[PDB]
Amino acid sequence: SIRRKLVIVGDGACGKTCLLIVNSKGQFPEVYVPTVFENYVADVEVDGRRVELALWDTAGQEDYDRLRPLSYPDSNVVLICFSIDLPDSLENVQEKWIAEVLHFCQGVPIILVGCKVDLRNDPQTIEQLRQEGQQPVTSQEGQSVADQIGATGYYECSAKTGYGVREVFEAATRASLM
Amino acid sequence: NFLAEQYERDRKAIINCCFSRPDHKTGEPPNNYITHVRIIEDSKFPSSRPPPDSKLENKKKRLLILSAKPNNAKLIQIHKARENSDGSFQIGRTWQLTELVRVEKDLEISEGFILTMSKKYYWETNSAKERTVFIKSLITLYIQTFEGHVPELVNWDLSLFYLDERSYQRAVITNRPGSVSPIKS
Ligand SMILES: Nc1nc2c(ncn2[C@@H]2O[C@H](COP(=O)(O)OP(=O)(O)NP(=O)(O)O)[C@@H](O)[C@H]2O)c(=O)[nH]1
Ligand SMILES: [Mg+2]
Repeated sequence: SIRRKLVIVGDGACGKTCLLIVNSKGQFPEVYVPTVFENYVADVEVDGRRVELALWDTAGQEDYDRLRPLSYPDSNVVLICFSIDLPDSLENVQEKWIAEVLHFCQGVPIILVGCKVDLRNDPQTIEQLRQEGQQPVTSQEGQSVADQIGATGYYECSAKTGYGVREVFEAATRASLM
Repeated sequence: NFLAEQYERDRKAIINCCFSRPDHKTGEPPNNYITHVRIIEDSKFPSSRPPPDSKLENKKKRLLILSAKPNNAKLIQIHKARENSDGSFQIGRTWQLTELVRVEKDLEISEGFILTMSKKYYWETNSAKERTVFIKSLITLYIQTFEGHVPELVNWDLSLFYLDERSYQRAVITNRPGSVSPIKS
């Protein structure tokens, strides 16, 4: 097989780790446990090619920024995430994340990932965002920023239900091969 | 308060597998947990601030946990642990608080600090706030355990430990005739 490296970044608690957990095996973690930095290796199968996909999980919390630059190195693909129940997280995608990825991963395929799609139509989520004077991120908005940042793909998923999770990694694995 | 939750979670876990049930090896009762802190160790630079380019593969995620012997509450120990899957912890190296001879604050990294026992150990806390809480704990502990004495303190604002130049000078273990060996040649 071919060894490829995937790096995943994005706002703290937007769902990066759960994305990895649910994909590589299962069991959706309910309690939030901030990541400092952690590496995983999953063997993905896409288009007949078997790949040893190294997954470099990073920290979304501001208090751990320090270490991130250490995960970026020899990446074959970068996944920038945001949470669809937090419009602000999408703002940061273009107001922070692209810039950072562009600096440490010059010339590496990007995949914008909207997480927690299961919340898009959650009436409670919706009502709460009303107080903040806003609403769940929409597919249009996602695609838009995806295009603005020059992402080579935009996908949505829900680690909670598993929806779209596999597609995210097949896309990432495929992008890692180009 | 994600740190607070983390601490509580870690606490509960740590006491459940290392300070709750009597030792499986021998019926010997377990130590009493006092506190802990998560740390980041660099294998290539274990005793000094590592350079900005030290690769992530060199970093090790560990914990420092403090406990007292069941019998004597003045016999505290420092344990270096590793968290394994399933959420359990595995205790490795162990030191006696008595060995703590120096505590230094790193002036560049807000999470860095160096402890001196037999050797010199550089470690970083996960966050600036965590170093401050831990070191406050460690020094207060030592002070409570050793009749008001303190290890050599470097670069810390003494008021952090409710001390001042005067009190510190009187308490430092370096302030004893045979305590500091001379250089040579
Ligand atoms: N409803 C829903 N909740 C999710 C989903 N993915 C993660 N969460 C929840 O949101 C929180 C954050 O998950 P986490 O994977 O730790 O995100 P993270 O961005 O990797 N965290 P960090 O930046 O701190 O490393 C957890 O409470 C988790 O249960 C999802 O698809 N749907
Ligand atoms: Mg995480």
